[PDB]
Amino acid sequence: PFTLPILTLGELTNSRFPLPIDVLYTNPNESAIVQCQNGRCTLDGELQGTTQLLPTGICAFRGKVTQQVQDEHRGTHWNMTVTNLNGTPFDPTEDVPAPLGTPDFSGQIYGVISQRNTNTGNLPANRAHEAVIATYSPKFTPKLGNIQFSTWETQDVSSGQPTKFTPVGLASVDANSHFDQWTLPSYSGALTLNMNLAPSVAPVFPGECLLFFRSFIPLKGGYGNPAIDCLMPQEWVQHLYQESAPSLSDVALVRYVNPETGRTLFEAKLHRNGFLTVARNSAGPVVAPTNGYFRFDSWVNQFYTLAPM
Amino acid sequence: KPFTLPILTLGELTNSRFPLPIDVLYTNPNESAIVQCQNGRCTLDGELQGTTQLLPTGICAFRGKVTQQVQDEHRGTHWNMTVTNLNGTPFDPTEDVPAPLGTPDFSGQIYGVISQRNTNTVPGNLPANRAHEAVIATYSPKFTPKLGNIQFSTWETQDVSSGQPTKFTPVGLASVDANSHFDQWTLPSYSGALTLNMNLAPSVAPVFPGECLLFFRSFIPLKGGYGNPAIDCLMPQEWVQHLYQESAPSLSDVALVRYVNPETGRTLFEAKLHRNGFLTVARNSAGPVVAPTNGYFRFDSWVNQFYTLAPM
Ligand SMILES: C[C@H](CCC(=O)NCCS(=O)(=O)O)[C@H]1CC[C@H]2[C@@H]3[C@H](O)C[C@@H]4C[C@H](O)CC[C@]4(C)[C@H]3CC[C@]12C
Ligand SMILES: C[C@H](CCC(=O)NCCS(=O)(=O)O)[C@H]1CC[C@H]2[C@@H]3[C@H](O)C[C@@H]4C[C@H](O)CC[C@]4(C)[C@H]3CC[C@]12C
Repeated sequence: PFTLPILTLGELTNSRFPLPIDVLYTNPNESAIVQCQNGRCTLDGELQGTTQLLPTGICAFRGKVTQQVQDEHRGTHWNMTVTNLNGTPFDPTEDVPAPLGTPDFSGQIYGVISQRNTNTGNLPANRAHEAVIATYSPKFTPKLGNIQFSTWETQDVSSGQPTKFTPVGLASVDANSHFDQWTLPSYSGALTLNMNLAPSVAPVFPGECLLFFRSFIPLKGGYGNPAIDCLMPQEWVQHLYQESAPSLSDVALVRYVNPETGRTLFEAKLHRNGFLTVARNSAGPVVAPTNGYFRFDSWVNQFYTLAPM
Repeated sequence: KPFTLPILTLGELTNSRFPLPIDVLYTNPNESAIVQCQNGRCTLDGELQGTTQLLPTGICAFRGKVTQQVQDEHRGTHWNMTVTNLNGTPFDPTEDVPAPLGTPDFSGQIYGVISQRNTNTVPGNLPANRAHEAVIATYSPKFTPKLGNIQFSTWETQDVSSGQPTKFTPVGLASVDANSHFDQWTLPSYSGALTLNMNLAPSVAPVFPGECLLFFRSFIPLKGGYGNPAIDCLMPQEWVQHLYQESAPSLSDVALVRYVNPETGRTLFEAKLHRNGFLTVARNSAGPVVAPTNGYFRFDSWVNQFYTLAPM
């Protein structure tokens, strides 16, 4: 039978960046097409886009620095090949948009590049430094098997050594930072066409809007309070993958219940492609008690009318 | 409610004691230290223990507020931080826990990023932000998370703000040299040097001749220096999360599990999954387990403590 995990909002993590879920969120007057590639899983357990199971793999990279690269842009820049997260070489011919875990939004992603040398008191040398990956840059070509990152450090990155990127937040969200959580990177480089994408999601029913699991993302500096909205938390991805339960219809009716009072706070539609919609006519957070969680009710047809929240 | 494990390969598992993928299974029979880690602790019927919590983002993380810069005879720039619970609520030191859930459970110089987003906004009515590399020495007398405050240090000498919401994102270790005090089995003194740790998850050990603990091992990054340090957890975070969800009653003290190659259909070895949440194997060898990448543990039966494991 179909189930959802029993996890409160404070027990869920974002599927699009390594962050706890802070709040549920709606934005009906959203202009952009929602087509994120991480946190994408059908209700019958099929992963899509760049989605993989590891919380540690979201917006992470594994590979090897090849060389420093000279550029007209400020900073120190480095090219690294990218493998799959499990160390195997990335096959650019696989039907995926990019290596699984690749960031799915435009921005200056801030984190830590770390290296542990292959050569060896028979111990290998190590180094780690703050770094930024500009996913909108023409040098961001993960589908081709390589990317560029930049550092404040000017010299202390080694060529030919195993390299890991741990994401932490964003470098900036100012006017020149290109942050847009709904603009996909061009995974094959500048002016290229993405392929093998998880489909876009939209509410079709009148008065319905997408319901998001929202996390606020740290900044290296500057002003802003940026957020990342995912369609389903990573634990739901992991759960749906394990269960692979037959979808008895295209829409699951779920209720967001308060365990203290037993009362249903609101109901939503959980769609077969892995997203939620609610009947709500306003934008902003959902101010719900901390212990609330979604409970599966039943399968319904597409023409079911949600009670307004 | 029957007991189950998730079907996940090692490349689909993450460490429960530091935010890292599982790299290899691992034994160290000649281990002399007492094994009593506090993260990644869960009974087979789903009771979280120690400082264990469910969020992979909460492991070795902190939330709170920098109170002030402080002095220290050691070089660097030093900051005092109050710590709350990870969800932002104030930590209640009377709660029957060793420390705020997610607190690191080992001695070392934990390397990460401290980030801040100010409470006050600036009329486009947006708050200011900063982030810097930081190190938390869990062995320091100033590491008192059970008392609701800790100390971290930065290379950065100035750009850390007092009284503002502060987050610590762990990345790895600063050093594992001789003066770095790295020992994954030595607990922090959660309340300081004159106080006993309380509400601990119990120590684990094989109670059977020829058996040793089996760990899920992750290699942990280093800011610099030499070494190949690793963190061994008793069960991956996904097992903690699964056991908690299922809450299946334990029908004996030992669940027999087999590690299975789903391609060759073969059992590579068997292990005891103990009620307190750890594995043992009959292995005289130390070091990694060479097992195919598609393998995973399968629950086979409830047995007792006298079951003799097939040697691996
Ligand atoms: C190379 C990157 C932009 C590339 C680019 O093509 N920009 C223009 C966009 S477009 O091609 O016109 O689409 C820039 C964007 C943000 C930059 C970083 C951030 O500004 C933060 C850092 C600032 C320091 O002065 C230098 C290092 C530091 C870490 C920078 C390195 C270079 C980065 C990573
Ligand atoms: C204050 C910390 C040790 C506290 C301490 O009690 N040490 C002695 C051991 S005990 O008191 O006997 O337990 C030390 C340990 C490691 C140090 C850090 C690391 O060495 C890395 C950094 C090195 C830079 O030169 C300064 C900043 C930098 C980030 C250091 C700041 C101070 C730290 C964090």
